[PDB]
Amino acid sequence: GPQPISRLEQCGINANDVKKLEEAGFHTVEAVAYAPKKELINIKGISEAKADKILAEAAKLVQITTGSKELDKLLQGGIETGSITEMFGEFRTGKTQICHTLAVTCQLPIDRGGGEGKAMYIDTEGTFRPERLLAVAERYGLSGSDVLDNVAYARAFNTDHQTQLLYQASAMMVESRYALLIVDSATALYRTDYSGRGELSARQMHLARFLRMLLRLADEFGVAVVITNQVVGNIIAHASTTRLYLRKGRGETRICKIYDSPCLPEAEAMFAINADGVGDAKD
DNA sequence: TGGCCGTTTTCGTTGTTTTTTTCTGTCTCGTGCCTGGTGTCTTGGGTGTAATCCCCTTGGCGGTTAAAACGCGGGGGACAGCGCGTACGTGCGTTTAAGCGGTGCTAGAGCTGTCTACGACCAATTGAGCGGCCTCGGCACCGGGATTCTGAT
Repeated sequence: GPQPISRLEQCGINANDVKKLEEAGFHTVEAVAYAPKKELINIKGISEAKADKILAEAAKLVQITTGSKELDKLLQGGIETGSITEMFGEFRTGKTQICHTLAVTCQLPIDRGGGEGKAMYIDTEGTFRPERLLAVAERYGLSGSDVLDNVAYARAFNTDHQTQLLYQASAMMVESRYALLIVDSATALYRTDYSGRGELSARQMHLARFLRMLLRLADEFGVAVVITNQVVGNIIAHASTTRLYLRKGRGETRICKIYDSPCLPEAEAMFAINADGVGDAKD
């Protein structure tokens, strides 16, 4: 399991540097331990000696239904909890709609295709609609009020705030059972904030660390990690376990394709976006 | 398809290198000679060697503290790019004097002879300078106040 980074402070790292590591997004001794010097050195106010002391002392201690049956079959029954699933597609393909649907379906009983856990929606694009969550809840006969009470929401204004919310998510996810973490327009802040060309490596490093934190949180809490990508990077490939390509069919009916999964076939399924739901295509 | 730029080549030229031919003076060999280098014998003093001593260099112990090492923020200086203008490179017509060859001449370089002033050397002398001892004041260090100076405002 995890080894929360608090224990690293008893090794004699000072607590301020541990706070800087938590701000960076390292929350376990496992997390600090299996990384090279440069990760800790790149943090502001950390020299090579402090990074070597951290690594040295760290080595001492150490299926959610989509609600579309065709899509569930495409996924062999739904998202695997504990792993990151990326859905990349054009704008208006229904990524946000799928997120809203899953934010409620996660709360469904496991026998009903849920995870019996609360949902987490981190929004960067303003598209969060509690009324859509209410619609999905009424679709499955779930209490809309309890759905909104079991979904904690916060809009990230920048990449630093986007990573900082993970610090609150890790501590908050310990007290209550969650099953779904949603990050909508996850890549948008890396394009709007970091727009220059010399700063590309900085946003790539921040994204890499963010993805590693996502995988860490997935393995730590056994929750589903959902991130949304606008396709107007090869780094996500090794990190994402299931890549879904979304494209528009005219009207409100969307085509979904699987474009990489080591376990799931590359395959396609047709679905629609209905007021209640993300739901099977009904010609 | 039109334009622009990179390139390649090609032709002109021209300055540099290479090949050939005449000469010449500069270099290689021969000769005669004489003086500087070699053999011999001599002395003596300079250098090699041996014993001794002591002083002064090396090594160690300990402390302690000033300086070295290290981290970090930042600012200012190194450096790259760009535009311009002017000073400098190139070429050409003119001229000036550098160079070469001849002729003249005389100051002074160079050699020789002579000799006298002067310096090596030596003995006796003695007083200046050196080794050693002692002391006091210029300077250095401490401390404290005054003044100056720098940078942010």
